[PDB]
Amino acid sequence: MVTIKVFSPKYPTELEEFYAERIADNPLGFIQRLDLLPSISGFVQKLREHGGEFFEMREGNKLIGICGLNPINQTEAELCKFHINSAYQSQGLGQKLYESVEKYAFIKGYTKISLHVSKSQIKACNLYQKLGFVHIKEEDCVVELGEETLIFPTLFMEKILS
Ligand SMILES: CC(=O)SCCNC(=O)CCNC(=O)[C@H](O)C(C)(C)COP(=O)(O)OP(=O)(O)OC[C@H]1O[C@@H](n2cnc3c(N)ncnc32)[C@H](O)[C@@H]1OP(=O)(O)O
Repeated sequence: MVTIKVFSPKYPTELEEFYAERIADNPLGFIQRLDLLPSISGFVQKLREHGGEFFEMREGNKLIGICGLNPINQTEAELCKFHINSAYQSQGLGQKLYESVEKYAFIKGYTKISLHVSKSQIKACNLYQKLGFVHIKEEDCVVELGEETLIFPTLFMEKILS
């Protein structure tokens, strides 16, 4: 039995452990040195302090999915931290999790959802196309992190809700 609600940790480091595993499972598309960035729990707090929200998906009490919503302005919000556990992918759960976040954004008053994603993330790019997102631009995003300089081929997308 699968449930979606606002995220609440079952134990203190649950989000950190789930996130690190999702990030390590996607080596081509994400910054891997999570120790050099603020914790995912601080990210959630930043979202909520600016009017955003962070959501969970659980099978029983087992976390299997996460998704964030970050406001840009009065009418535009950004999807972020969209992840489903490997064993539960490709069954329709991610689409259902997205549809919950979109409905929540629509009720809050957002009329546009934007996002960016690495081109290596094939499943996500197919889903966003299925959901009706439209490409804005492609770009090789340069990120300097510590003693490294990383290059991510990235897609930017928008969807109008109303
Ligand atoms: C804004 C951001 O956060 S960008 C970061 C996005 N996150 C990632 O890339 C992390 C890695 N991927 C994932 O965690 C997940 O696959 C998600 C969250 C992107 C998608 O959730 P899933 O459970 O896999 O998706 P779901 O089962 O609902 O599939 C929906 C659509 O995704 C696409 N898709 C899913 N699985 C596959 C697959 N194996 N091959 C190709 N396309 C696929 C299809 O378009 C599918 O629609 P369909 O079933 O009608 O053909």
